[PDB]
Amino acid sequence: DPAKAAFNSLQASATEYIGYAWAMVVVIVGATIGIKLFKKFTSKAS
Amino acid sequence: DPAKAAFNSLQASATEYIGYAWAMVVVIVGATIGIKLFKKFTSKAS
Amino acid sequence: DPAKAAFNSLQASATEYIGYAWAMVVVIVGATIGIKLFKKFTSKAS
Amino acid sequence: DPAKAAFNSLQASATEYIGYAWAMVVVIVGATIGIKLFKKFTSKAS
Amino acid sequence: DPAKAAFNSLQASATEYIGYAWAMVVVIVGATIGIKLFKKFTSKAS
Amino acid sequence: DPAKAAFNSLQASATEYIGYAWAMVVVIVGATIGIKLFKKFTSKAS
Amino acid sequence: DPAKAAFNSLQASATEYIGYAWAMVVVIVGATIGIKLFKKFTSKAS
Amino acid sequence: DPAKAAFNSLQASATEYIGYAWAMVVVIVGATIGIKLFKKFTSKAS
Amino acid sequence: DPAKAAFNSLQASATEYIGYAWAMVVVIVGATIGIKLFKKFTSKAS
Amino acid sequence: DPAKAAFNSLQASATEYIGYAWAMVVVIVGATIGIKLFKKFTSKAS
Amino acid sequence: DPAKAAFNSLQASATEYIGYAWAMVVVIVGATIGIKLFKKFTSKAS
Amino acid sequence: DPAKAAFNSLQASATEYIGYAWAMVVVIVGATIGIKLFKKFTSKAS
Amino acid sequence: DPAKAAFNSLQASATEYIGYAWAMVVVIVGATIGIKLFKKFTSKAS
Amino acid sequence: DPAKAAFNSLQASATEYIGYAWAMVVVIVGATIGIKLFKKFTSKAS
Amino acid sequence: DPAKAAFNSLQASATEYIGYAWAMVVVIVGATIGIKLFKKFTSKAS
Amino acid sequence: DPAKAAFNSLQASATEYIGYAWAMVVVIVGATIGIKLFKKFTSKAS
Amino acid sequence: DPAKAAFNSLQASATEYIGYAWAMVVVIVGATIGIKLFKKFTSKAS
Amino acid sequence: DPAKAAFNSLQASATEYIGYAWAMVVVIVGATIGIKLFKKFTSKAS
Amino acid sequence: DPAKAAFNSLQASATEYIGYAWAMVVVIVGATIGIKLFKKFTSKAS
Amino acid sequence: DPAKAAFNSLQASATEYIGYAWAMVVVIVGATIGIKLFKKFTSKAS
Amino acid sequence: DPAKAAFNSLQASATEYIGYAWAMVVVIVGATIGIKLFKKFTSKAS
Amino acid sequence: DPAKAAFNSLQASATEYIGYAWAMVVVIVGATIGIKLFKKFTSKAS
Amino acid sequence: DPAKAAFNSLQASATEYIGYAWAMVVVIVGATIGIKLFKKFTSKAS
Amino acid sequence: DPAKAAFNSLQASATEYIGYAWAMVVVIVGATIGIKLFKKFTSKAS
Amino acid sequence: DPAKAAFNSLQASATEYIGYAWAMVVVIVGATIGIKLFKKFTSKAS
Amino acid sequence: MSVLVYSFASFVLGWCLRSGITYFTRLMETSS
Amino acid sequence: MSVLVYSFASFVLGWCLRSGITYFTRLMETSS
Amino acid sequence: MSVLVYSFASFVLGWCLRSGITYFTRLMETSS
Amino acid sequence: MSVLVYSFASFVLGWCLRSGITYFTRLMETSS
Amino acid sequence: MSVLVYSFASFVLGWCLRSGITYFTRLMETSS
Amino acid sequence: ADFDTIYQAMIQISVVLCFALGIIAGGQR
Amino acid sequence: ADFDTIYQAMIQISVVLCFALGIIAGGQR
Amino acid sequence: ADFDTIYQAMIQISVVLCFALGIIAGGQR
Amino acid sequence: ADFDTIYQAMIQISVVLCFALGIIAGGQR
Amino acid sequence: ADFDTIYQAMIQISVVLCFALGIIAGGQR
Repeated sequence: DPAKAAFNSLQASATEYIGYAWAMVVVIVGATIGIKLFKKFTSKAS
Repeated sequence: DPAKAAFNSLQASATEYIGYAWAMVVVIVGATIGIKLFKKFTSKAS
Repeated sequence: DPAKAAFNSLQASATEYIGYAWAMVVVIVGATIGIKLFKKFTSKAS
Repeated sequence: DPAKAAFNSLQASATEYIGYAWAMVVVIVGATIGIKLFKKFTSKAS
Repeated sequence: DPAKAAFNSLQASATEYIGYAWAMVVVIVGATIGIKLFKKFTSKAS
Repeated sequence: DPAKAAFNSLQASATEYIGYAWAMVVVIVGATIGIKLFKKFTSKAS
Repeated sequence: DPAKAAFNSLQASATEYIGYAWAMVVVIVGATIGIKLFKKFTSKAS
Repeated sequence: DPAKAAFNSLQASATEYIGYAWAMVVVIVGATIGIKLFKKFTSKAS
Repeated sequence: DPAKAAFNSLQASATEYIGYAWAMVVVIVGATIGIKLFKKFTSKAS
Repeated sequence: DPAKAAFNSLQASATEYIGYAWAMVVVIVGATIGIKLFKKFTSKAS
Repeated sequence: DPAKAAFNSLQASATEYIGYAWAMVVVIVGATIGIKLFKKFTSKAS
Repeated sequence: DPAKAAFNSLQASATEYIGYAWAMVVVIVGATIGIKLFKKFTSKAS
Repeated sequence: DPAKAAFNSLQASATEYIGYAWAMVVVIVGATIGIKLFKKFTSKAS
Repeated sequence: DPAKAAFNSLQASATEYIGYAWAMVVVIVGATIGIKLFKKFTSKAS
Repeated sequence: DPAKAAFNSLQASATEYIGYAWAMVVVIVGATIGIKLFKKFTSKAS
Repeated sequence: DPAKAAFNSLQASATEYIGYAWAMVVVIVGATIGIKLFKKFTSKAS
Repeated sequence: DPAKAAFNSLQASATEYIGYAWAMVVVIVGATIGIKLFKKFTSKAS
Repeated sequence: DPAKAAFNSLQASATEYIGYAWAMVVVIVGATIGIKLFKKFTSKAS
Repeated sequence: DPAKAAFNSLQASATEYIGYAWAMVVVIVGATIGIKLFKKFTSKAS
Repeated sequence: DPAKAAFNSLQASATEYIGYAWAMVVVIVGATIGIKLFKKFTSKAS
Repeated sequence: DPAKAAFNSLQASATEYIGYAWAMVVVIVGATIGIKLFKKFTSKAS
Repeated sequence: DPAKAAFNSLQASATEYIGYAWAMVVVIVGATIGIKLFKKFTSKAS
Repeated sequence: DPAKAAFNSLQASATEYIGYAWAMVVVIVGATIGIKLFKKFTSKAS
Repeated sequence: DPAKAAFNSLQASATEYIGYAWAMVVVIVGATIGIKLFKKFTSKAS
Repeated sequence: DPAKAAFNSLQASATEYIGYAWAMVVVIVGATIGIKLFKKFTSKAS
Repeated sequence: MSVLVYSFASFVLGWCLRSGITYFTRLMETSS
Repeated sequence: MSVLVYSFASFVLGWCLRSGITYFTRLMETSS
Repeated sequence: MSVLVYSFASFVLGWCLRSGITYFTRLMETSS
Repeated sequence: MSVLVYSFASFVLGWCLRSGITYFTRLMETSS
Repeated sequence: MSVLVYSFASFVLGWCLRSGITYFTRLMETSS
Repeated sequence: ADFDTIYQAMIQISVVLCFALGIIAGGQR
Repeated sequence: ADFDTIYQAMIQISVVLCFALGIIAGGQR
Repeated sequence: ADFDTIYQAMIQISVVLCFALGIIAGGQR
Repeated sequence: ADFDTIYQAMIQISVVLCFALGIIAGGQR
Repeated sequence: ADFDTIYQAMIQISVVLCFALGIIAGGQR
């Protein structure tokens, strides 16, 4: 079954891409949320 | 009849392809919805 | 009449093919529509 | 005409063949258009 | 005429398909508009 | 009528998807509205 | 002249087919355009 | 001219849809604007 | 001329044969082009 | 020449179709732009 | 030429057949292009 | 007539030959059109 | 019939050729539909 | 030379068709492009 | 060169549409900016 | 040579036959290719 | 060879026909590609 | 070689079309970007 | 039997082509799907 | 019978001719269908 | 043998005829396949 | 061998066409890709 | 067999023609698939 | 390798477009950020 | 086998095209994501 | 004229018998 | 030459009668 | 009738031998 | 050999005359 | 049997000479 | 053998040739 | 029977063969 | 040479013509 | 009538048959 | 003229007809 092997390889590559996307999205979200919280807390403190 | 046997085989081949396709859809959609909700809920809470 | 026999055999062949074809159309169409509707609603709800 | 009988037989045979053709055309065209319209409408109907 | 009978049948088959299609459209559109208005009006009121 | 059965099954599956979409959208909307109201009320109280 | 009879019969057949075809085109086109316009305006109004 | 009648019927149906879209959009816009003005006026008064 | 007499007899026989062929040709072409025009215009209505 | 006459007729048939099409475009675009500006200007003013 | 009469008959028959062909071509092409343009313009006209 | 006797003998021989041809034609056309209908309907199911 | 043996040989040869044809049709159609469905499902599965 | 006459007549026919075709292309293309540009700019300006 | 004339006419029509789009966009932008500035200045004054 | 005389007579007869064929061939091909070029260029104008 | 003259005539006629063909091919292909490229570029050029 | 000459002409015809297309693109894109930046910068400044 | 040899050689040729074709399908499909998934996730994560 | 002897000699000669034809037919069809299957499967891999 | 002498004379005459046919076949196929390859590759460049 | 000459001439014709075709492909593809990339980046930068 | 030499010549000629065909098929298919893949990949590569 | 050169030229043109896009985006971002910071600082100072 | 050699060459040609395509994708995607993140992070920080 | 009449009748008989096969095959082929 | 002239006339007559059918069928077929 | 019977048998033999090639080629061609 | 030579010349003449029509029709058809 | 053998040899020679043209034309046509 | 013998044989050959030409003509689609 | 008998029969056979070959040639599209 | 000679030769020519016409008829697809 | 009569007629029939077969062979595309 | 004359002529006509039928049969694609 050539199709079965091909579908499995495509799904394995898809899972790889998700692993990388989740790593990058954590970094981007962390950065923007950090800036927002920093500005908010400093403003409230002063 | 060679026709009947071939038609049944083409239907079974389509059925197995649909199974593989649905598995891939769930993986891709799960990551897509997960990333979107992650960014949304993080902003809403913090 | 050999001509009647030929027509009857071909009419039977056509009827069998139409039945088998309609069955496969339903299964393949159902999968395509199911995937599309799933992706549409999962994004609206999320 | 010694072969007039042969022409008369061919004439009575031809009108039978035309009836056979129209019957098979209607069933094949009916199934073809039906499957095509089904796929078209289901996609338009989302 | 086999032609006339077949043409009338193909038109009736199209008409019934249009009826089925419109029913599906109403169900899908109703849910889509309903979900959108639900999220919108909830945010506007509360 | 194979088409009639197929259209009915597609509409039944569509109604199933809507049932699930409405359940999920209620949960998501409830969560975001709850956070908004909580923050608003606490700010007004203090 | 057998040739004139053949041409006249085929000209009549063509005229009938054109009339039947135009009728079916109008019904099928109307449904497709109707569904598209409905989905477009219902989203603009909502 | 079958095309002329078909085009006129399509434009008549289009005008019908606009009539309904304008009715619905007036209701939706009225509701959201009403909520906004109510909240604004009450806040200014108190 | 013996050849002249043979040719004159053939001329009379030829008119019988071409009359037979014409009576068959007309009906056959009336059927084949009608099933060709039928299949074409049905698919054009689409 | 039958060719020239037919070509001129097909060009005139296209010209009249363009006239009908432009009328439909104006109606649809007018409603679309009108609804959008209505919702926009109402929000801006009130 | 003993068969010059046959050639003369064929020549007078051929010019008649060419007229028949051009007449049928114009009507079939006219309907085909007309239906195709109608579908194209209605879709472009939304 | 010697020619009459020869033609009568040929008539009997002809029925044997056309009986042979018919028995082969039926089976061959039953196979070719069945593989043509098979390939067509499989691709239509798509 | 001195050539009855030749017809009998052709008849036994024809049934063998029909078996050969059906075998090759099934393998070619199977691969063609399989590749086409694979490409279709992978695109729908994103 | 009858061959030269045939070529010259066909060359003249081709030249006429090319001229008529180019004229219709310009009109139909102009309408399609005009509708598209109108809808694009009217939305940008609004 | 029919293409050269057609391209030039299409570009001339495009330039016409831009002239109209710029006129409308000036009016719309002027209106919204005017309302914003009026509300802002009156609020600052009082 | 008796064969030489027969061949020389045939040469003269052949020029008559090929002259007849050429006069028919020219007109027929002028018509068929013109209806082929007509159908092609109309569809290209589209 | 008594028919060498006929072959020599055919050879001188064939080289003339090849020239006729290439001339007509260039004009038909030129118009076809020109119209197709015109439609493609105008759509890409918006 | 007629082939070489025709190929060079089709390439030159494509080159001139690309020149016309790029001119149209610049006009359309210039207006699009200009209108967008106009609305954006006006809002940012005032 | 020369017929069996012909069928066997063609069956072997078909089997080789199917194997080679499936291999190339997998590589080309993998690239297309890989590019699409990469562009989709990189935008979601960013 | 002199005719019997002639037919018996022809039977032996026929087996030589059909043996020659078969040895050529096999190789030729092995080549043409292989280049047909080649072009088809390469384009299917796409 | 008188038949042997006739066959030997025919062999010499046959080589002349097949030499004539080959000299025409080469040029004709060089032209037709070249106009076929020309039309194909121009359309592929597209 | 006239056959070798025919093959060599056709092989040379094919080689010339492939070279000319590839050149035109590059120019036309470059324009299409250039227009698309220009419109994409000009909107991202603006 | 007096014509065995002719069959032997045809056999040695056929194997040469098959080699010629395969050589030309490979070059034409290679260029066709190459151009098609180039256009496909450049569009996917944006 | 014509494809290799074409791909390299397309990538070189793509890199050129990026160089220009980055230059323009720096100017636009600088302008909007400058206006925002200016208004913010002046408001805080006063 | 010429078939095997050609199939391997077409697969290698596809592989090298995929390499060129991926390089272009990285360049385009890198600029797209870079510009988007640049505008986003600049606004978030300042 | 006897041999001409009977030889011509043989030709027409042959056309009629085979034409029945040709028409049947053609109609059924274009029918599908 | 008599039998040659009349035999050739028979061939031309046969071509003329059948060619009328061939042209009619071909023109009508490509017409649709 | 002897020469007619054997001449007709020769015609049927020729049709049978060649028809085997025609059917094989046609079936295999439409099979692919 | 005289009747063979002249009968063969007649066959070649017939092929040459008709082949001119066939080539012209085929070339013009594929030309369009 | 002499005239049968040599007449049959003439038929096979004719098929062999022309079949070489038919195969060459067909192969080259489907090759492109 | 005899003139009548040749005459009868020639007639039988003629009808069987005309039938074969009839089959070829009828099989032209 | 007689030479004249064979001559007349042969001529009638010739014209009917030439007509059949004419039909086959004319039916070639 | 002799009537029998012509008779036998004519019969052998007839069967070989009928076979050739049979091949042409059978090769019509 | 006479042997020479049959001989001359047969030759004229042969050339006109060979021309007809030539037309059929040449009309095969 | 003589029986031998008719015999030799008939044989030469037969081989040239069989060759023409061979060309027609071989030209059937």
